[PDB]
Amino acid sequence: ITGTSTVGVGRGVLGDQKNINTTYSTYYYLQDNTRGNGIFTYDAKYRTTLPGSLWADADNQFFASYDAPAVDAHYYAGVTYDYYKNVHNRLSYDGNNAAIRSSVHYSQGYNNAFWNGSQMVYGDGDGQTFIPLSGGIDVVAHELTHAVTDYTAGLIYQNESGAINEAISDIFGTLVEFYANKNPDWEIGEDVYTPGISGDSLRSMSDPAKYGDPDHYSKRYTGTQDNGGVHINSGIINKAAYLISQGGTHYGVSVVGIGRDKLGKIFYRALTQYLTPTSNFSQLRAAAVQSATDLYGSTSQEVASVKQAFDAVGVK
Ligand SMILES: [Ca+2]
Ligand SMILES: [Ca+2]
Ligand SMILES: [Ca+2]
Ligand SMILES: [Ca+2]
Ligand SMILES: [Zn+2]
Repeated sequence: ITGTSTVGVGRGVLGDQKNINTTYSTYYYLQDNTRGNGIFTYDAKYRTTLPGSLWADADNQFFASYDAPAVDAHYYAGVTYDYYKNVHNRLSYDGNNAAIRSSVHYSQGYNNAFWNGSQMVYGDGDGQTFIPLSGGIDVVAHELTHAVTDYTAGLIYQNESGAINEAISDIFGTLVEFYANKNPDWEIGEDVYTPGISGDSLRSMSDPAKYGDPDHYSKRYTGTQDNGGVHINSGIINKAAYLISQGGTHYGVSVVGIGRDKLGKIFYRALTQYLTPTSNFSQLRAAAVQSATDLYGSTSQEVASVKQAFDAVGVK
């Protein structure tokens, strides 16, 4: 809407207070005009019609329980926008400052969050498996990264290309979490998953096997469930990215870590310059090796480490 840019204050899903960019026109709307062509957050009102209503508030204060998921969806979209712009010189998900839209309170007891090809959508969870999913910065960044991928490599959401698609989202979700620097880790969704259970998460990049996901190509799922196991076989690529960054010895193969920033550069370059809709794991390895070569030279530690990592997870 047309209005004047203002700054509201509220509390997110985890009870933390934060400032949010709003727009004033009779009501204060969750519309951040400070980033690209805007970040807009909507209320789906427990229904499944999208996007729902642009979030409107009478007093620019967002401390109600019902406000929390909106506060976080709006704020974390901003953090993710900042990451891509500051770190990768990318303006929004399309590289041309596309408006970022999110709807919260999607359906009832909905234990998921997703990019639908046009916008972000967040369930509130059922309070047992999940609390409102926009509470997880890694979740927000994971799903916005699907938009980036759709505008770039366009990895088909099935089989190996789909698992790469998922891993890319886990990788950048995690790098955004580190960028925000609040309790960062190599786990996915820990902030909103199972409020009744401490120390768990949906997936682990450092040890995918913790939740029964493969950490080696020899253990890949080849059935038809989950679009050919896109959320399962992503563990193989997640483990490789973790190894590239942090190092380690995996099934007896040693990897020299090169750190998160260089991991981010290599994979962002792979995603935007080399990967295609049909890329498989072997082709991802080649793309990452070529990216690291472009960035650091063929004789670099960075290239050697990428090779070691993919070797360690059995991807040739
Ligand atoms: Ca209010
Ligand atoms: Ca964390
Ligand atoms: Ca995490
Ligand atoms: Ca938990
Ligand atoms: Zn996903």
